[PDB]
Amino acid sequence: SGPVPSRARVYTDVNTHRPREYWDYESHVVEWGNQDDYQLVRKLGRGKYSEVFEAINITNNEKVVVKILKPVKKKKIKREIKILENLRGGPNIITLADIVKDPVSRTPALVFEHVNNTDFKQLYQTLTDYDIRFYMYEILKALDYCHSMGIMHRDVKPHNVMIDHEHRKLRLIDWGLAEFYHPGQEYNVRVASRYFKGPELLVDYQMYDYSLDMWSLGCMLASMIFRKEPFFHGHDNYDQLVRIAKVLGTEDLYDYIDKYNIELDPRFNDILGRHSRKRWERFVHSENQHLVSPEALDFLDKLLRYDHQSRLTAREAMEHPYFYTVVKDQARMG
Ligand SMILES: C=Cc1cc(O)cc2nc(-c3ccc(O)c(F)c3)oc12
Repeated sequence: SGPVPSRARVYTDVNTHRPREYWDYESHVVEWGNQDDYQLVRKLGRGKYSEVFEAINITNNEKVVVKILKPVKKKKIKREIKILENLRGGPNIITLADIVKDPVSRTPALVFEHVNNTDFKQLYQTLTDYDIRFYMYEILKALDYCHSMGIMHRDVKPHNVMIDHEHRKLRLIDWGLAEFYHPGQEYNVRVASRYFKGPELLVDYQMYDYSLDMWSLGCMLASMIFRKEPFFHGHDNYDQLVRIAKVLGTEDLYDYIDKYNIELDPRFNDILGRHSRKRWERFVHSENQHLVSPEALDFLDKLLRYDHQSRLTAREAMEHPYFYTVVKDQARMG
């Protein structure tokens, strides 16, 4: 027999209770505008699925960002668009302003609100203890929201968090890998970027959920507090699990595999070995100790579990003592 099934422990059925068209994105009709409404100013960045440009809307002279999509299935473009429309106006969610095609090339492009500066990777190795907590809290708002709206991001990583440090503002971007959660659905495990892939993805357990994003978040938190980028530095997908196993231990890994009756790719037979679960103090040194606290380690420990079911939810994470000061400072300002 095969793998034991799994269900999300929160927001399990939110898509089921919705009208069909909320999640049945293949049926969504897209009104394509004219890219000549926009003049490209400069290239901001590039990816596997898109190139991103600063641009001007010539009709009202506003600054925007244009994300020209690399060729993918129509289905996937509809998926990203529907998800962006569904989450529009949600906390710390990038705002879609328009959808266009170049009239010559016919290449599809998404147009977003202009967001001020850095990708998170440029500063997240030089933030204060408080700022790590502050921005982590802001990310959790986005994740709790999108999970509550029946959506998993599936590519949480520093490049996909845009911070305006001047205005203390954050947006979660690049919803191109996001999907609707449906209980019992088996998902593609070729998602997320290598260093942020959850064990479920690495061992090919397909019946995953929102909790995937919480592992990714844990990887980010660990790189920031211990200043080791990335925290789990694998050479490939198999070695990525080995790197995790050398920290989290092999006992919990093999219990995870047994619990869900997962069939391990034979490649893993020799390389996983036998490793203890390491205490977090092993990663604490002079330069990083000001970012590490008992609260930080307790929080981190509760994100980074093999068993997706054992990880904190976004709302549970937000209620952790690590955030108590952030929370009280926020009720102060109003
Ligand atoms: C990459 C640099 C970059 C810089 C910047 O100041 C704003 C940006 N906004 C995007 C963006 C928004 C939504 C997406 O879905 C996406 F993929 C990218 O990338 C940006």
